[PDB]
Amino acid sequence: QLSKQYSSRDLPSHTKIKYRQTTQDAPEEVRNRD
Amino acid sequence: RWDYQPDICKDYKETGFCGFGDSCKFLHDRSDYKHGWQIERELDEG
Amino acid sequence: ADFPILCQTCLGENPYIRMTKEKYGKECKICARPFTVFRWCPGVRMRFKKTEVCQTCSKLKNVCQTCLLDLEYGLPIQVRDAGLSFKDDMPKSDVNKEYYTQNMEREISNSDGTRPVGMLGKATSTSDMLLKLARTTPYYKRNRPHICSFWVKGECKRGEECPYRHEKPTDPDDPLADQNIKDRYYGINDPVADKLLKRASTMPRLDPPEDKTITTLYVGGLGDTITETDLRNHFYQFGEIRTITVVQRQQCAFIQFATRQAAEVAAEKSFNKLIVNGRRLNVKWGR
Amino acid sequence: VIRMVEMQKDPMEPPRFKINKKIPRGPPSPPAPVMHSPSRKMTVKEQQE
Amino acid sequence: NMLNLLIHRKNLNYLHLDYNFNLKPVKTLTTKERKKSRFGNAFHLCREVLRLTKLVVDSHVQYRLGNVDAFQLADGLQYIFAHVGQLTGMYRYKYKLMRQIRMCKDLKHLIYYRFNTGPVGKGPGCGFWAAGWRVWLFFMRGITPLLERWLGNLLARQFEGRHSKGVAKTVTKQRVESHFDLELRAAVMHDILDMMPEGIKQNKARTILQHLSEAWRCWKAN
RNA sequence: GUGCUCGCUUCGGCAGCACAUAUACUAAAAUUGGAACGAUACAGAGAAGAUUAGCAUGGCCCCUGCGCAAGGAUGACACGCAAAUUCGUGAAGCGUU
RNA sequence: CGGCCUCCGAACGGUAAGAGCCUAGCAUGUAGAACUG
Ligand SMILES: O=P(O)(O)O[C@H]1[C@@H](OP(=O)(O)O)[C@@H](OP(=O)(O)O)[C@@H](OP(=O)(O)O)[C@@H](OP(=O)(O)O)[C@H]1OP(=O)(O)O
Ligand SMILES: [Mg+2]
Ligand SMILES: [Mg+2]
Ligand SMILES: [Mg+2]
Ligand SMILES: [Mg+2]
Ligand SMILES: [Mg+2]
Ligand SMILES: [Zn+2]
Repeated sequence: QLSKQYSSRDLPSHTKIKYRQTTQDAPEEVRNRD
Repeated sequence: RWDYQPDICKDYKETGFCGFGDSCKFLHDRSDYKHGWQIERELDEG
Repeated sequence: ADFPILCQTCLGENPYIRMTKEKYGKECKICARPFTVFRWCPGVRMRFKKTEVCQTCSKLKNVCQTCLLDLEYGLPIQVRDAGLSFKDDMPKSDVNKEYYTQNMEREISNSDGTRPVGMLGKATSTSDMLLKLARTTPYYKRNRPHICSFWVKGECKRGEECPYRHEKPTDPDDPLADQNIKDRYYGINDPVADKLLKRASTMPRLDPPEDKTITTLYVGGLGDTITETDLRNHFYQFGEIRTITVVQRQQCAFIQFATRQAAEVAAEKSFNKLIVNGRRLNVKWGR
Repeated sequence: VIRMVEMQKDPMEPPRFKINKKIPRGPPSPPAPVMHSPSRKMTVKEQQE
Repeated sequence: NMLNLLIHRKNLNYLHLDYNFNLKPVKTLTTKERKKSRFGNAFHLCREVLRLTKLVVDSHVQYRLGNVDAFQLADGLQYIFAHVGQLTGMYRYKYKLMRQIRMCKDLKHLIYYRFNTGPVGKGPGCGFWAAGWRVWLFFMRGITPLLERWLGNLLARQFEGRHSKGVAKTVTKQRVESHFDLELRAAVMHDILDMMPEGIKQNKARTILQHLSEAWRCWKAN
């Protein structure tokens, strides 16, 4: 029972996740740090 | 087009009295009179 | 669904059956909600059928999702239930029925897809009454079309392609005419079911005698392929027998019993159907 | 051995069924057992405090 | 046909949509009908876009029926596109149209004040309708997904039903004080009157809440 | 049905080869059942003395709206209020005399 | 050698709410269909 109604806000948007890069603070450097 | 519904404060028209008084955003008018479509329809059915 | 649930009659004859599927095709008049619809080509120039009840609405009472009759016997559900002495509490009103259907699907979700839920197994003692009212061959008149109302007034000008059997229409004065599908499913006053009741009431069964001390039972139509120990093994562990007279000058028998209810069990279950080595014996209480 | 075919859905077809049906919520679960410490009734003094 | 089916499926017998796509009532409508028969920017934006295309098609029908002319057809088309403002009345349903309407005026100015460079007169004999045609076509490029979404939702709500069951409405500007109090007095009822009781009986939470509201009135009155 | 057999073999057919391969909610119907917010009429408007603004909570109530916005008499309904509770009634049960 | 020229309109908020009542529509187009010695 899945309706066909819909929303302006549920349109696709921000569809890639920004992954935390090498310089910012990756879980790797958190693995290291003192 | 034809601008169909005139603005006839129906409380006034039927009972001579509108609770809003001066601010009634409609036309204080007790005049019975054949409308813009009544006559058309009756004549064509005639 | 995986596929429908219907009897052989509704199911078809050709080895290769052709049925088209539509997901969420229409509304089970029982579960009231969307179901899948599989549509099967019944027979040559025979009306294409379609699945007509939710598969859960089916596993509820264990009947045919198209043919509407039980899947083991194949008699009206009122009948089959009563032949198991079965008494279902299925709710009827709108809100009550929706709540019932919802929790029913929840409870059936915990099943393995093999057999109907609930008393449908604890009533599985299919009584010889049901066995005997059960039809034998595929009454395949079901897949013949309607009465081509044109062809009933004359009008069916499409040649032989009248979409419906151009015969004489049944006088709806017959109780076998207007049985509302919902009522037939609810076991609600099915006149065809009352006809099956009258038939299984008039159908021959063994008669009881008057005095308790008539514990001699005459079995008519024996023949000379029978033994006294074979008459025994017919009526021996079904209680205790006291004596037996195998009348070979009249081709009958007479079991004097040691338990009256045991005699009743053996004989009444044996009425015309105690078929050992193929001879139609008649179980009665002797003189 | 049976051939299933999927029947076309018509594109210009509105929804078919009244979805918005309200009923109460179904009965919950088999209640858990209350594995509580021994509970103490309070003095009437405490009660008035 | 589509729009009439919509009305008459909604059971609005007292309204009738005529052939230039004006909606006109055939009675005097009571309140309940005045209200039940209201329509929104989806319905009216289609109505008026259909009216624009019908005016275009019917200028072409006049020409091919043979009444007018090639030149009269071109000038009429130029008119229609420049004057969309006073033929249709779409601006009232998407007031962002006046982007387009100002664009067609500006074109109208450019084309004309270069068109009459010589003896040519400042009168009706100018149909050069490439530009406004472009304009309204881009407007349509944009409006088709919007209207598809709005009309899908209108139809869905028409055939399934409106879901008043799981709405979950935001807290906007008029429910800010009401909501602060829902949650203040919920928090109280969680907070002590059920997690520092030992008033075993029935913890009189309904009365500790009455204190709380009188403590507030007394703070406010000093 | 279309062609070709070096087919009989005449220009009649017969035949063989090839090629060509499974439509369809069968129905012009006949049914069968509910609403039209329309008449009809009855009805007949929150809080505090009067006259009135609203915003919410609850849910087998919805309506208009694209709407998670807004409106529909604050949309309607919510109405006994139970409730313990203050004294005694009693019964059950454990312990003392 | 100088050129500088905003705007523009529709809806809700406004002419109660109701139960009954009665009848078009609008939907359905289905399922089935009988037996013996
Ligand atoms: O109604 P509009 O589309 O805005 O245009 C008309 C008109 O032209 P159209 O009626 O044929 O479009 C005039 O232009 P002429 O035909 O007289 O050349 C006039 O121009 P002026 O005002 O400069 O005299 C002006 O059009 P424009 O936008 O070019 O001014 C006027 O509309 P407005 O006077 O409101 O602009
Ligand atoms: Mg008051
Ligand atoms: Mg509101
Ligand atoms: Mg008000
Ligand atoms: Mg108001
Ligand atoms: Mg409210
Ligand atoms: Zn007034």
